[PDB]
Amino acid sequence: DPKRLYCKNGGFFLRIHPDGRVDGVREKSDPHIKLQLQAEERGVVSIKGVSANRYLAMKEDGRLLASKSVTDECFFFERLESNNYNTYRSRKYTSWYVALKRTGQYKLGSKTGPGQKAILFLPMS
Repeated sequence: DPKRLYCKNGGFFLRIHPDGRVDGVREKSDPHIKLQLQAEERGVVSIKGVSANRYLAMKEDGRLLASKSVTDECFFFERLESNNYNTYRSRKYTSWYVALKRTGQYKLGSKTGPGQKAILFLPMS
């Protein structure tokens, strides 16, 4: 089924716009927060925005944006942490994580790290 990824840092839902922008929103009815998390290899997933029809990707400078095609920058290690929230770490840039600030804007991948509340998400139906 699709899922919404709820971030612990503020209570936002990750949102993928049709033009490629990524941000967060608290509205549970927004259509742009319904995502498809597919398994690629074990422990590795790609994240697609259903309406937008685009794939979340992290770039070499930490930016988050969603592309129409699937490239190496679109896969993330999915881990269930001991506190039962999930984290999504880039497979290409292995120290960076998907994350949202408490203002609803995304947090650059270079400023992220374990221990932060910005990288923790809870996938919901």
